[PDB]
Amino acid sequence: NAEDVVVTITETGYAKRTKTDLYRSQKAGLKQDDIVAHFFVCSTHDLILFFTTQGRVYRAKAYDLPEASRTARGQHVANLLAFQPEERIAQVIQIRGYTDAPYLVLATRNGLVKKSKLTDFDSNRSGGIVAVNLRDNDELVGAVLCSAGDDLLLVSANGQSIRFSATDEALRPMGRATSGVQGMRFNIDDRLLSLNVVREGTYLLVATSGGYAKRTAIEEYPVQGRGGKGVLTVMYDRRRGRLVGALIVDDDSELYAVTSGGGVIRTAARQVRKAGRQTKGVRLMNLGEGDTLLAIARNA
Ligand SMILES: [Ca+2]
Repeated sequence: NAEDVVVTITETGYAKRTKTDLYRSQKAGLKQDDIVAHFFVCSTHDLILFFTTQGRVYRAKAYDLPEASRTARGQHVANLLAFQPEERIAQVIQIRGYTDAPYLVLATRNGLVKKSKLTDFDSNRSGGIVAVNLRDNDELVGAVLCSAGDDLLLVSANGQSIRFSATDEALRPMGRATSGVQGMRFNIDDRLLSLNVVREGTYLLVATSGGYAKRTAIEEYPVQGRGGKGVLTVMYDRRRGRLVGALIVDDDSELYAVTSGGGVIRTAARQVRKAGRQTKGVRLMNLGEGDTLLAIARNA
């Protein structure tokens, strides 16, 4: 019954598993409908944690996802997990068990953060468990596994960034039902775009709605105290637009740039100009004149 599988969840919200041998076996212009938001290799009997925008976490075994192969869509996650109305996926984390890392750290749209012991989430309660108490106009945006020795990076849509060390002193572990503490401070005009764990030798790739992208080595993000305004990670220009993509990449990463007009461009991280934190980005190759960028996705 226990098999190795590839789990795929589309950006459109459909989930399936595929036996790894069949997946490999099943190896045209790219279509937005086929963009995969979450992809990993695991056991049928591993757990998948679905963190929602409303700050809940629903768990499922990988075998709870339907078998379908590479062409078929699978089941929509909101039906499979019985999400509340309007509830959407914010992040998905696959685990072998609740000791995979010491902590889960969550980050909210309005810049709040919280560390909780991962074992606090080991509950068979159905219908979703609260992972963070949100104010009425907040949403959960990020969730990562980490240890007290890690640094975290928060990036906002307007291009602020803050890096701080997730020590016990900086971020005391809190219960699931509690509210977050301030992670980055910004006004109503800004909102958090991404949360990531700092890893040596990687880059933060940012991209604006106007199609301008760059990647900056992670070592150029300065460590600061939690809760500040942070530092800029883009040279802002009215015409170039706000950020649409905040993500960590390495030299070998492959990405999909989702454009206006229903388009998708294959963009390797090696095509994206390595530059400084506040150096202007470079227009993505194969972006048509007048076309804009909606998102940056990963390619397996
Ligand atoms: Ca294309």
